[PDB]
Amino acid sequence: LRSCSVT
Amino acid sequence: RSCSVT
Amino acid sequence: DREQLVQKARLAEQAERYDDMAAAMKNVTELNEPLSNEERNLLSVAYKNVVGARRSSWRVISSIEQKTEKKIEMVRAYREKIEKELEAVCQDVLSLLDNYLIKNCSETQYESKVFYLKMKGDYYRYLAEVATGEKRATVVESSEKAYSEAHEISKEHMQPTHPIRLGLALNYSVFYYEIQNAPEQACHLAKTAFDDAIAELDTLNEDSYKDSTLIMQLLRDNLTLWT
Amino acid sequence: DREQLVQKARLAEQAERYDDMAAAMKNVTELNEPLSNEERNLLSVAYKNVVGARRSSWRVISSIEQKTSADGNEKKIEMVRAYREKIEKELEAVCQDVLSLLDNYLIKNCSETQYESKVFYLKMKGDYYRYLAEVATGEKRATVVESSEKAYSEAHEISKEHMQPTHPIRLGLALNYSVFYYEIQNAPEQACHLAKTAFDDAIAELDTLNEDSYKDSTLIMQLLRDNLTLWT
Ligand SMILES: OC(C(F)(F)F)C(F)(F)F
Ligand SMILES: OC(C(F)(F)F)C(F)(F)F
Ligand SMILES: OC(C(F)(F)F)C(F)(F)F
Repeated sequence: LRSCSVT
Repeated sequence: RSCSVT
Repeated sequence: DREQLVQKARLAEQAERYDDMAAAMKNVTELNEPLSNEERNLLSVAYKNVVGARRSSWRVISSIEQKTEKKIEMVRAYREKIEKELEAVCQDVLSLLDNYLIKNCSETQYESKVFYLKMKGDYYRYLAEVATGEKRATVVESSEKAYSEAHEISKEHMQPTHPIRLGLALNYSVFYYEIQNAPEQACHLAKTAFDDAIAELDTLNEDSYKDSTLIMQLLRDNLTLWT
Repeated sequence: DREQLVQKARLAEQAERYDDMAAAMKNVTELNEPLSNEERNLLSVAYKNVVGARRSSWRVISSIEQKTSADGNEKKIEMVRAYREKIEKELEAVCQDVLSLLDNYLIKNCSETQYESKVFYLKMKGDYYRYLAEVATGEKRATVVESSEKAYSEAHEISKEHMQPTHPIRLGLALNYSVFYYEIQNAPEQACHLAKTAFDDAIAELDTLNEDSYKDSTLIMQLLRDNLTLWT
């Protein structure tokens, strides 16, 4: 996975 | 709609 | 460097940058040599995605315009902006077809001849989708003329199970149904193509069985939709 | 007319033409009038999609470049490198446009009491400097990294003082700020501390969730937990 930002 | 070549 | 332009088109496809992919394959085409089957497919995939994005946007805006006064005139102007973009894409493809691709077919490269003439019919059909009045009648005639030329070559030289012959029948029948509003002609063309390909389905290998049955499913789905 | 530029941006979004959508909202912003909550979202959605398309392409190209470099064909290596640079130039031009709009219109026209707008726009400023840092190297990277942290830090102090912990803008700022710590600054402990504090602060006031904040806030709470689960 990767780090998630505001979607 | 009708389908054409995909 | 031809091989590098092809790599750039592959790279653009993975990056989902289809305008870049089309620019690369347009550059390959302008080298004025016959395209390999690999290059032919990259060119077709590129422009299909480029024009397809405009067709999808046009259909959204056109539905909004119908389903929806100061806002209406803005919607009509935005639709025309999209139309001008779509028409410029088709102009580039049709110029590639008439100046390089159809021209560079040898006398007996009938597969490529049908492929490119069908493509010519396709892109005039996309022009007709967004045209009205006398301008529409002109590109409708051009689309029919290209499909008809492809059809005569395909009947003479290709077997009914050939995916390009089947795909020509599919798109030509869509032209009849959606553009000419001639559902009887559309139904006859699609049914004849489906039935004539049924004969030699047992003869196909695993790969050809998949490609041909895929288009036969689309023909069948259209026929049930139309009836 | 302004109402026609905004309706054109709404049209462009429905047609998934985000370049057009950003151009329309850029024009609305340059009218030097404040943006409504909806117009603010239209502007954010447009540029997020425009810059997001380049970020997505950049990641794929960068992954292909690594495999290509190992195989050692110098012509192919140089082709992929030049294509990455082309996308990097496009991404940097998008970021500069947004940042110019933020510094010259959006942040500037915020009154002393428009805390929510100030946090939103300063968070946006930290975001687009973070996107620049993602593709920058060397001294150009340290500069945009320092500008990203300055904008996030100011946004955080305003948000802590004036906004509820479950507000989606406060939660979203904490999420993106913690991503900045982890991915850009490589400071996992700082990243985890900020995300965990914002998460618990909001959970403690879950009963304050309204029908207009529930979906947005709980989505960001889930993402904070997902990042925390990944980083630990
Ligand atoms: O296998 C034939 C096919 F393809 F189904 F038409 C048969 F007609 F024999 F069933
Ligand atoms: O919300 C708390 C936290 F911060 F997630 F640990 C608790 F675990 F207590 F729920
Ligand atoms: O769900 C976690 C818990 F359990 F609340 F600590 C997290 F901290 F990640 F939110």
